[PDB]
Amino acid sequence: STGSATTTPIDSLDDAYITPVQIGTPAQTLNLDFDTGSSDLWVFSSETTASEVDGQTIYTPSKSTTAKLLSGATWSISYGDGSSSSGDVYTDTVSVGGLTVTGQAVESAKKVSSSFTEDSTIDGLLGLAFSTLNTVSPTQQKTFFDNAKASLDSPVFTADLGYHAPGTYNFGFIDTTAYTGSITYTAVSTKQGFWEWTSTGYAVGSGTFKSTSIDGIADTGTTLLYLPATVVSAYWAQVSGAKSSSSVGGYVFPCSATLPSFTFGVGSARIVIPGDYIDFGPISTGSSSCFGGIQSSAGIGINIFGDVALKAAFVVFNGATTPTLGFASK
Repeated sequence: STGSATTTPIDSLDDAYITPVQIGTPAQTLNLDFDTGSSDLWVFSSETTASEVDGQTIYTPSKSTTAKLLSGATWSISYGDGSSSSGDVYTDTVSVGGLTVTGQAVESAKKVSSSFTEDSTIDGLLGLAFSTLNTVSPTQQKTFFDNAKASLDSPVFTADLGYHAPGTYNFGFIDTTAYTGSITYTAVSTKQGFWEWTSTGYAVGSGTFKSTSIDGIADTGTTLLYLPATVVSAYWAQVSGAKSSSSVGGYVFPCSATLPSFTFGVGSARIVIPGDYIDFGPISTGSSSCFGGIQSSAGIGINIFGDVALKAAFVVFNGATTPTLGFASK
């Protein structure tokens, strides 16, 4: 089997991407944030505290003939940005782009934090990191990808995120028309439960490439690119007027600037992030100070190749017995 679904930016800044997912029988379609940095599939639901729902589409398990309460199971998750959610668990049929998993754990939110409530476009998350990070207790549950694996033609999924445009998540096959040149594969450590890999270095604009190992994670659920302070300083030093602002919470730059590109290494290959991808617009409505798309990972404790980086590439998440990551230009 295979699946193919279009993923769409939630806003004009590509702050996140939503992908339609069918849950239950008859289908209830919710728009989920596919997140390679976590491992819970959770949804706004008929059980979610009413004051915490603001425009989202909810899953109602009582209207699904295939829903079953997973008795005694609860879940609770906290993300790197300080957001959180928790609830109980059903199993139900879940389909993504034509690919169906029966008996998928669907984590029903009883509580969500304010940032989820305030985002009317995101009806939940579909985690695609390794199942060892799944938060269901007392019986840990598998991700959609882990459950689908045995049925998939090939044990892979691919992320092809658009810049200010729709893109695609594919399951079970590699679309050879979706990228240019070759795919370069690189080793993954699953020790922390992430798609963790090591970049071979970076360049700023037309500058010389610096060979240096940068460990980090491929995370579709993180908007920006978070890298060591040395790297980030080297980047923003090339933008007149750029500075790190503690009041704003990162690097800002004059909205009048044209940003340089940023290149990252994948083995001997190179992925170029165009300057425009790094512009996240005014810090507040009407401001001439713009928020940078490359930020320091200092104090996060991990480097994160988020959407800013991933959208510049066609990315293969290879879930074979020894997992790997592939990157191609496109």
